[PDB]
Amino acid sequence: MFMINILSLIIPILLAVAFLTLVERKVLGYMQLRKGPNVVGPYGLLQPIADALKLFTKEPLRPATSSISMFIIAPILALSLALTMWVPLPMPYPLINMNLGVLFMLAMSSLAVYSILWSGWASNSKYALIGALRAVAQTISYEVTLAIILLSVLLMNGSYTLSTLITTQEHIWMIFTSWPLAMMWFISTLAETNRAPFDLTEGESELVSGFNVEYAAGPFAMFFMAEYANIIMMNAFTAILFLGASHDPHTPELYTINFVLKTLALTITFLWIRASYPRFRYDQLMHLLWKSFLPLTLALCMWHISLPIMTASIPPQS
Amino acid sequence: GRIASFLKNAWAKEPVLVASFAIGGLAIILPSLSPYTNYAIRINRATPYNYPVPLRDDGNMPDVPSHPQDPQGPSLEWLKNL
Amino acid sequence: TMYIAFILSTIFVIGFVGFSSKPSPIYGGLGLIVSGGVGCGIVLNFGGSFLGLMVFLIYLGGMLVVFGYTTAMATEMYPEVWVSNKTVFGAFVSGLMMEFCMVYYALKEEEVEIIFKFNGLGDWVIYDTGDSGFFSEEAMGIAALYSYGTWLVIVTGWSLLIGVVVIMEITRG
Amino acid sequence: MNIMLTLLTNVTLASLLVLIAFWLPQLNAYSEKTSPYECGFDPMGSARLPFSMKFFLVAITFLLFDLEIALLLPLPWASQTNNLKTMLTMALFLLILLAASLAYEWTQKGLEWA
Amino acid sequence: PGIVELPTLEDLKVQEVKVSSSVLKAAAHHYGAQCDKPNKEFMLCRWEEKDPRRCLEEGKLVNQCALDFFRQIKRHCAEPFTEYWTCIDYSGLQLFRHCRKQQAKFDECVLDKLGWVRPDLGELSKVTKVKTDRPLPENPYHSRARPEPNPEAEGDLKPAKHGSRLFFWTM
Amino acid sequence: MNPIIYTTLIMTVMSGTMLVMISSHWLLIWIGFEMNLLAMIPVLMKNFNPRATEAATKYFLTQATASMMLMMAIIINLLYSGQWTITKMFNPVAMTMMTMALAMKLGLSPFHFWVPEVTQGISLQAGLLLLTWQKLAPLSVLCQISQSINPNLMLTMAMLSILIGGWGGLNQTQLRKIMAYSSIAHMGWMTAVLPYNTTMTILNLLIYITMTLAMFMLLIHSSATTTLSLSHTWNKMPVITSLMMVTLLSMGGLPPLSGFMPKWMIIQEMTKNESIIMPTLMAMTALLNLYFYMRLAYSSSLTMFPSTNNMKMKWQFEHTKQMKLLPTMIVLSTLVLPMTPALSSLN
Amino acid sequence: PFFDVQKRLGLDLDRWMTIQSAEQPHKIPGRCHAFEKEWIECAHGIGGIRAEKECKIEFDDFVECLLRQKTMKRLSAIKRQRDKLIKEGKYTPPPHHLGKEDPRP
Amino acid sequence: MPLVYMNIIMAFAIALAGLLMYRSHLMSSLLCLEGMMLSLFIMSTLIILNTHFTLANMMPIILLVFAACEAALGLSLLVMVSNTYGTDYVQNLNLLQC
Amino acid sequence: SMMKWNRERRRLQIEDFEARIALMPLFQAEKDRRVLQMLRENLEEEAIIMKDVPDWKVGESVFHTTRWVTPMMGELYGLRTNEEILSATYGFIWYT
Repeated sequence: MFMINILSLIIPILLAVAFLTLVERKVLGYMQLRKGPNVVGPYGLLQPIADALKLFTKEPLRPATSSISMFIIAPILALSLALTMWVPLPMPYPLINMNLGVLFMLAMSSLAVYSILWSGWASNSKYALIGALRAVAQTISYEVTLAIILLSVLLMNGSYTLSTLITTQEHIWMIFTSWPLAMMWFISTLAETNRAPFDLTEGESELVSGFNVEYAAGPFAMFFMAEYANIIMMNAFTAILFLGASHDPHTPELYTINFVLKTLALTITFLWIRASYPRFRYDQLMHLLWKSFLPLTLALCMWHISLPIMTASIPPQS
Repeated sequence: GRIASFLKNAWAKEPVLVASFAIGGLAIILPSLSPYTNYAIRINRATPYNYPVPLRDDGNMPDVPSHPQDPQGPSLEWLKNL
Repeated sequence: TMYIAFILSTIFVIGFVGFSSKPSPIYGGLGLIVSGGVGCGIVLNFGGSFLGLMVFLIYLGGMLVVFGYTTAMATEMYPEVWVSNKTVFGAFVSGLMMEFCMVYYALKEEEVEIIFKFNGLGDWVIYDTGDSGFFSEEAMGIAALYSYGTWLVIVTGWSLLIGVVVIMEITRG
Repeated sequence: MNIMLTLLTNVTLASLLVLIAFWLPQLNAYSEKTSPYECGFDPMGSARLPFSMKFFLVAITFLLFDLEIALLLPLPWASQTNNLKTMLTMALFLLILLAASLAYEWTQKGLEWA
Repeated sequence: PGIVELPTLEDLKVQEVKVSSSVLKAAAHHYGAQCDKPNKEFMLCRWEEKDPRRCLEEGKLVNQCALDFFRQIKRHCAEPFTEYWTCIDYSGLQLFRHCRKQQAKFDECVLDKLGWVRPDLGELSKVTKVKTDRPLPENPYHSRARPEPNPEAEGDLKPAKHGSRLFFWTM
Repeated sequence: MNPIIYTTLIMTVMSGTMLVMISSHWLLIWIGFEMNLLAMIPVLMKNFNPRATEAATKYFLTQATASMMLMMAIIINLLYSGQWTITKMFNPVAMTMMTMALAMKLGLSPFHFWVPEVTQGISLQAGLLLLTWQKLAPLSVLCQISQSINPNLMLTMAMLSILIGGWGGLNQTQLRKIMAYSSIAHMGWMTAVLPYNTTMTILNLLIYITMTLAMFMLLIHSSATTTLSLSHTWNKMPVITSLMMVTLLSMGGLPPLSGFMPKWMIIQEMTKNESIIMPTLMAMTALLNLYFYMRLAYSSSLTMFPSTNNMKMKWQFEHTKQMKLLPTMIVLSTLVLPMTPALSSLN
Repeated sequence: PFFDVQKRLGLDLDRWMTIQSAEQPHKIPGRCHAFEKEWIECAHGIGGIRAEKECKIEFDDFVECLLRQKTMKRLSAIKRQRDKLIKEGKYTPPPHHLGKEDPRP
Repeated sequence: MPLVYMNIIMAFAIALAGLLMYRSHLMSSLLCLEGMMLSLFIMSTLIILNTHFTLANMMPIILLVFAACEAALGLSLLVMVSNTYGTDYVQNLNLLQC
Repeated sequence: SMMKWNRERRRLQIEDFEARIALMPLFQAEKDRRVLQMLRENLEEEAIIMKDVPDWKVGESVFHTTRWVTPMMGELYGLRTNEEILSATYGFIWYT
């Protein structure tokens, strides 16, 4: 039955990614006085299927200068980790219940970076190398702030167990307790997924296509799916951490729905930001994350360490 | 005089650092100037992580509570009203 | 599945051979990645969830900065792989052969003494039968760093600050 | 072993997608198509040439910052101790030292590039 | 060395408490108060003998009193208790806060039919005195004889006979 | 380098050595070694030159390898004993690994190769610290574990160190390399008596530290790094070269100078333990060190070399920098032989 | 030169982690607390030279607890003999060792 | 000892041999250093967990901290060599002889 | 609000710990009886398995001390089935 659970957590996520592509296109269109995909299927509902079939029926090209092994391993690592980072998510019950699921998520994200690195390096192109170096610089800028903010907001949780987040927020969303950390975490998640004002690894208007410039057909589809799956997963993480939802143990559907709606709202805000701001310069991205967030993240880490002790509100260990 | 000019200039050019030093400064000073830090300590001691191993009764332990729930011994009534 | 730890340790040795033969540092990077992940797996299997995840996380972040430099300093017009130079391939094959020989000698011959005395039984044997209760003993011992290990905290913090200073002094010309 | 099963399933699914991608479509390859992309013109030099990092110091310090983040992770469990005074002082000491290192790097123009 | 003495299969046979963890947790608070005396004696034995084979008899008395504890529940509070532990059994954490309504029903019947009072907060964790008659073990660790210490110092100091006797140095 | 930053780095080196010499936990000893290396590398590279960078890289590589071997030995000792205290190590393999690591840190041959190169690469100011202060921590660790040290390995390392130091010193015209090889020979002399009597090792360390402080401070006061450059010092300042000749004679181990004390006491202790061939060989091999010291004394003071015309301008000016400890270090390194019975205070 | 400043000033910088028999958080005992306690109390004050030979039984027990080399050797011998017996059909594992009887709670 | 201990010790030995045997780049030597550090971490962690030395569970973290400190030292020395010579080749470190 | 909720959660955790403490003596009794029974079964089967082997004393202690030493996993489940060994060893670690 566990294999059935694995399939019921992977296939629906891939379908959600496929339709999130269409949702993003239509949202951008309607925010640009346009109409998203509207011909292929009713209201464009068949566009993702057409895109997938085109990509997987498209000839994939293997660059002559490319290192084949890494060039093929990178896409696999990207998708596998994108699908794996959903394993510990509590909705309301996690598939795999870890005492340290949060650190597992951090480690899985840190590994996913190497997909962009190796894809860029192995592509053996100047634009791909620039994209890989930009990914390196991006992960240099956000990782420390990401971990510090996550630690500070989990100091009121009592452990790194993700399921406990539901209990901690049983009377109040944790965003009412750490909204500056919430803002900084949201921006860090934007930077991490190579997303709005931080689309520097891909850089459509500056690097043609970034690290995936030499990728076509299937592998390109896998990188896109991994990117959007990471988007949805990170938005789900933001939902569980700050926007807690009521969980009736006898009717888990209530939580599931509330959770899904919050994640959808966060993804829609991701697209909203994508169609509202110009792109950063990765020098400015690193300067922001190192000189405006990091000092403030350290200060708020001090504050959230001292607060439970000074208010006698240390959360339970178990 | 000079402090007011410095702080006004600091919050006009680099407002991010002004907040961080203020928040960081409070996190060091406030815990000492609090009456609930001792309560936080007592709560941690109160939680019985390990078994309360009993001691052999020699007959000369007046305050040690040889009982299920008789009055002698420590009380958590303070935590109940916290 | 009773020898998961042994398989992971063999993969650990394989990755160590992989980045010890000195291919292009890019490839040494993934060698160290595999070794660190498999070591995290071993530590998880022995009950060290936090410690294993900690090595996994730190080395994952550290090898990234190494990769950045491999493309900036150790960048050869033709980066070499384990099957690109007879020296690198020879080192890789020699390491694999050494590992395989020692594994075979340890397995088929229960008691093996190369330098120390190794027993061929499974690693499950040495495990203890005690109950930790409502504890993560590794987590509590690690968290005792801020209560018991104040001196360790002081020295480590001073070393990290002095490390920042030393990096800035070195990379100034 | 369940986590191993999940990892195996994900890896197998990804590799199967790769296999279908590389064996379903009709393949017609020639030298010009597989040539590196340089916006329509032939590249001058190799992409494996050195690429200078203008933020090398930032990365070397990010190493130590990741170290400090590793040191700070046990904090949620450290708050469960009875020596809250010493624990709090040591945690604030580590955070103060991290802030001091950041400040030293900032003032000595280490966070700047080039 | 020697042969590890092991108790026979017969002498470690007890009527097991064949209930579930959820059942035990539901009655745990009342079980600690009512079966305090025999459980504390066994804990003192195990923590003074430091040998499981020297406290089997006390361990048997724990099960006998535990069974007697549940026998009274079955005879006076059968149905309300069954409602209580079924609610607790549902939750994966076996929480107490999701079944307070059923808990009040079980406490009310038990307070009337049996007279038991649930212990308050911080009462089952207190260190108690146990009045036993088994002698306190003289050598629980079975330690050998401590080796004789080296001779300890002497009286007052006097100058070296002829100073430092280093070659030609007379002082 | 900012003077405040330089003072902090020097204090960090000293604090690392004090952590090694003060702790009772192996982990803290390794931590002190790591701090010493971390704060020593920039001190090696205070004056930025390609040679300085090369010296720093070689020193860092060698000390890193030694620290890795030391930590492996510590981990194996913990595995076979469950102990972290600095005591009788309970595993022979761990003892051997730790001995190799500590010899590599000290520069005992055949781990001597880095010393002449790192010493030559760095300036005299850094060379003095490298050849004097950096020997304290490994020697202290060896003195704490002298009981568990395999005497054969330590004696072989000491004898090889003396032989190689003497042989290397003969072909050297750079003063820093001569000092490095002399340091290797003296480290061999110190480690020869470690299994027998550690107080003699401490006495030899103190005498060597005084002699090397005097020599390096005289070189700094003369701003000389080669035999030819030092030869000119007879014209501007004959006192400095005369004191240098006296200190070289002391380093040779010639009585009644202080350099005879350590060799004499070491031979005494080694003969008390029925070892007569090893001290005799060590005494005979010290003649090579005495040879190159004498050659330097000839080129510097005993004989006068051709100067240059521009020294006339230098004659008018007086040295501004004043090393307050130089006269005391010269006196203690030349005229302390009548004070050997003070050995007991080191007990 | 072990400058024992800790014993002089009374400070405790690292003596709290030197042994596993020392005080540990929440009184979590070491796996070989008893053996190490016996070895330390036996060899306290008599000097290292005497401790090596006199309190050698205690140290051997401590090492056996730490590494279980001899216990593993005995278990391996038992396993090998059982396998040899099964190959020749001279032995039949009992049902409680064959997963046929319910293990006691 | 268990076979996992043998494997980890062998991994440390292989990494040490690799570090002692340079080929061209200084980056690979730092890789071997980090590998040795990782092997020592795994060894110490297994030893501490197996013996339930609770208070010593913080030792591997300190080892890791000083490990990446040494790694940062190595990286800074690497950049200086590259700045001074153009390549990180270990053969450029040749001015200092004997 | 988080202060109030965290204080309530600490009280709940204390209550759960008290329940665990109340249940602990019975679990300790069952554990020691089960361990002793498994040791006895292993000794009984060993007496048959290695009766032919020369000089093999059955149940011989490996320690010099005549003190109770908690058996290792291989000393309890050494000859049990592989499924039982895997359970008793890696069950808690692998359960998620």
